[PDB]
Amino acid sequence: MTEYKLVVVGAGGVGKSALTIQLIQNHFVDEYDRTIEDSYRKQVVIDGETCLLDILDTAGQEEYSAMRDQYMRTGEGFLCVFAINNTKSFEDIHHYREQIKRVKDSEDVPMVLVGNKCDLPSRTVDTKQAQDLARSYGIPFIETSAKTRQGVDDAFYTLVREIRKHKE
Ligand SMILES: Nc1nc2c(ncn2[C@@H]2O[C@H](COP(=O)(O)OP(=O)(O)NP(=O)(O)O)[C@@H](O)[C@H]2O)c(=O)[nH]1
Ligand SMILES: [Mg+2]
Repeated sequence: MTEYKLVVVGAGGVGKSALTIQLIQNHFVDEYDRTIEDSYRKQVVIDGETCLLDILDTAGQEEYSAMRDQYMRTGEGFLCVFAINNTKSFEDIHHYREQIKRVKDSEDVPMVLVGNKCDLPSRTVDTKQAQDLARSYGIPFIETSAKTRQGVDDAFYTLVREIRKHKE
């Protein structure tokens, strides 16, 4: 039974924690408190093969880098998350992708681009613009909402498929 170490990266506030909790625990966190755990695990079936998802939820604050850059070497696939109502977080995708390629020392790292908060009306990042950037990187692009769970399973499952394709 194969285990996949998935790393969720992105700027502060894009919903890295909310996506991980919605996937693992099936509820949306917002106003109320929550217990910190960082490491989340789940058994899933993807394309008829049962596997274990080991998800690392990193912090967006760049002053805390001993938690994110340390585990960039251990991660097998990366969820690069921006929020569709946060132009700066979309711009920052380039910075996270370069940091990953530097640590992994590879041009073909399993990655999925994720535009979160697609339930909100205040969009400032066009879908076609993010599709164009993902095409430039050669990676899938998935729009998600941790609030409604739209696209959440697809984003993490697509990353696993990228990892499986890379391991051939
Ligand atoms: N409307 C909406 N709000 C969302 C969505 N995902 C997250 N949020 C909200 O956005 C805020 C930040 O979410 P959070 O998961 O803490 O973001 P983060 O990327 O883990 N932040 P950090 O980098 O500081 O750890 C919260 O108020 C959360 O409820 C979404 O899909 N839709
Ligand atoms: Mg968080």
